[PDB]
Amino acid sequence: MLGFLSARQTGLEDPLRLRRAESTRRVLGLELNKDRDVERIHGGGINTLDIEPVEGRYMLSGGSDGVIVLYDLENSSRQSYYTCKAVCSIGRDHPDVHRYSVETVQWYPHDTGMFTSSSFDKTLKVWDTNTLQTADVFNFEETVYSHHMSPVSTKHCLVAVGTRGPKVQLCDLKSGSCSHILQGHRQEILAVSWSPRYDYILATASADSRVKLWDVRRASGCLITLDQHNGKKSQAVESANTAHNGKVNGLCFTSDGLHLLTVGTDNRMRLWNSSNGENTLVNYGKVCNNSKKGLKFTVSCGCSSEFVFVPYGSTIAVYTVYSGEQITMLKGHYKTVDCCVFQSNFQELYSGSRDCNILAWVPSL
Amino acid sequence: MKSDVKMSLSLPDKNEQVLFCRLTDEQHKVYQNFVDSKEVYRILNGEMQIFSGLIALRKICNHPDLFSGEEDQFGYWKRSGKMIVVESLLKIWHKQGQRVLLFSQSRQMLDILEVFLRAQKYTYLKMDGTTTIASRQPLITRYNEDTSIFVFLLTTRVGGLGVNLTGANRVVIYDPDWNPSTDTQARERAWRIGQKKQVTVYRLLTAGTIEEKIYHRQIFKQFLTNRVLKDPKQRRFFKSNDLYELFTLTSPDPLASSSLLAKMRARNHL
Repeated sequence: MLGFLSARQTGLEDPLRLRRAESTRRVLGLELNKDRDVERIHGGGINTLDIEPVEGRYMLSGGSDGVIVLYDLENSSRQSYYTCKAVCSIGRDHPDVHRYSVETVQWYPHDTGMFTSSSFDKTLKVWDTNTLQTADVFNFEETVYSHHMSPVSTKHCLVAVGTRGPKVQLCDLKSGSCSHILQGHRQEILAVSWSPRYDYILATASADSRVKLWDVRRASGCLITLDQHNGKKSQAVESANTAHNGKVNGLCFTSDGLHLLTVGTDNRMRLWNSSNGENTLVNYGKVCNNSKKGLKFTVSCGCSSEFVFVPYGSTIAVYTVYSGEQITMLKGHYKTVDCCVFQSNFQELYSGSRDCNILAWVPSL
Repeated sequence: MKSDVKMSLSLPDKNEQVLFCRLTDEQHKVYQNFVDSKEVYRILNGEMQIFSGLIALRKICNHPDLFSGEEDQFGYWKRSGKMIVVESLLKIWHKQGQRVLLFSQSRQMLDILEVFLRAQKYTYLKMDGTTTIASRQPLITRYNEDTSIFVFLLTTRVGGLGVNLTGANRVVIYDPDWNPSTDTQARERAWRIGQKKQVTVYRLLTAGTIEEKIYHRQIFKQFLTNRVLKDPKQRRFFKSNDLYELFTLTSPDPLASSSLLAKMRARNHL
């Protein structure tokens, strides 16, 4: 490394090199920090975590018990050891607490003043962070498996919601219009994700093994259906063009938004070109999931090489996105792992699990 | 709408007078009898379809064509009050050298109107679903091109719907409908671009009869359309409860998440 410092200092390399390379080096060194803890507040498993996109200071966390906890990730104490204390919490006594498991929780991109959370009580509630009161409640006729607000839309403020119904609901937070539906799936929608590149592209994955990308502006159905083989097994599309051979319970666009990673219960992950949904044939090997609900996984950002961190049973498996090489499997949870979220500032990973723990993985040295 | 463009388009004056016609003696008698008839009573009991009753009532209010009664042949003007009013209006307007546009929801009544206009010296041109389609646009063009043709009988279903009738000046809606849009487009045939002369709309209605209740229906509909097209602050239609008592005769005499949350709180405060 001192070579890296000397290269930065002399302008041999752009300073971008040392960031990105050092960021990567940090990611490869992720290790369970016992020099950092997250305060236990969930009585039930953590289904979801979300670090705020601006300033990355606060994390939301949704539990199987229905509570939403709001954690502060900055070490405000002077010690080197700290516990990420829980700022607020939608507890059992809140009048608005969810009744059943919170399945997704998301900071409003663009501003930390409002977050949204959806549950198995069939509601997507929008919250004022400051007063911690709901500002809006959308009711759905079927249990919500995931939602997602666009990380990029300065223009629209749609929330895509996937329920057990076969239809994707778009909920407009600007005047509250929960009527719009995308129709074309056939079984529950286990994962939705807006594109980080394009304002109005949404990808939705369903238990029917199909993943569709939609231009929600468009009035004409899906843009693309991802097909495992790219056409080697080609049929008039009524049942073919499955992304997976099981349920597809996870989606994640890569950072720059040029590829889509889907995980499904055939124990595979695939990487897809998000422009024409073609399959890049990245291998990745066998990725165990048997989650019956959405599997929340992330990608890294701002490294030399992009990584994807996928819950693999009771561990987080780290893979290199574009080559498939499994970097490592981070082993520190006790029960299955439900969600991992990446802190892009410091290359830290937080992962929740059914054992009611949120473990921080920070680079060593 | 034609209010955000009127100053930028310069249309002429428009009027929407309504005339509450009074049912004549024979007309009154037939109506009073049929409301008291066992058939209406059975319809009120729901034993058969209501539509039959509504047809009958509308016919009665429209002309006593339930029963026909020299110079008292079928379709006699003096037998029905609305026809008397039409006589007076067409008289004054023909004296005004003005082109009239008379609409009727019915087609056979358009025939009785036709024979009437024979009985008068009013030169008309009639246009309904039975008039050939190929003769349709040339008929419209003919009426619009010359002022010789005075009145223009029209069934509202083909008479509405995109035809341009700027030639006519005066419009009278002779017969109400359950659909406000029908009469609206009917009256709007004249007051279009190219109408270089003032136009007034007369809605002829029978006070206290079925037609007033149909009027109430189409008002309530119009308010419902207004509540969702022009502005949601519509005033509640307080005049009627709108029940099945319409069989009676009662003649006269990035957003920064605080703009969002503010908007949300506004909507959910209601």
